[PDB]
Amino acid sequence: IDDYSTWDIVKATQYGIYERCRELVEAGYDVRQPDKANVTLLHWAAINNRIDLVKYYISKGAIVDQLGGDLNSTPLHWATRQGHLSMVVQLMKYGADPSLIDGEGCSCIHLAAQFGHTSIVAYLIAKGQDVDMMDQNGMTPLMWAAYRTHSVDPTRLLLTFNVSVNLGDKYHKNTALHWAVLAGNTTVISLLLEAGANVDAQNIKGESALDLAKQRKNVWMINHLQEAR
Amino acid sequence: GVVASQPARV
Repeated sequence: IDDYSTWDIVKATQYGIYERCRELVEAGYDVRQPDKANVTLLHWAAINNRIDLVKYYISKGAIVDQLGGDLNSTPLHWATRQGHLSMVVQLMKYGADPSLIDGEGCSCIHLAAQFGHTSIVAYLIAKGQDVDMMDQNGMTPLMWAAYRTHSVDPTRLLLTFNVSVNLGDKYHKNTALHWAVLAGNTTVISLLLEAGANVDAQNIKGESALDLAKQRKNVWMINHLQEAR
Repeated sequence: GVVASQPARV
């Protein structure tokens, strides 16, 4: 029978073994000391939704928005990627900044959009983040949703807000519709057309969304887009 | 399972 007295601090954090973590910290483990992957204990507590460990580590002076890992992200980024609304709320109550960008150029609303975490997207918008916030690559949450979430939400949720459906990203000028067409995201195409996506708006290479549909020889996408012109 | 790997590039 394993009683966790031999587990190291990282593994005990991941699994939420509260008393093991506390005894190691009191025996001298610095809560700010990263592991060999440049990841802090707060990161592991956040991505495994360890609410109480998160309070404890922060009360011991853990840096709330410390960048770590290969993607160079805050603990709140990690929680957002993983989908823990309770952790996102908790970290933002202790002052975590949802607008910080990670090493892929994304702030939290973009991360929540691209991994389909609809209630986190709604929460960030409810807390004031702009629905059309651009990340470092010029992507909006709606573009990320079109590109990466082949599902009704979070796209349906984003369109309940005064979104500007025809913006293009900064370095391609691809609209959300362009992205949905590139990705073959047929669920999202109908929602964007119903929301007013212009099928002829051209990107930086002069291709419209309908041009991209023709290129892919997808009759369903060509038909749907043409009937909305 | 728990999360024991850091987030990675897609």
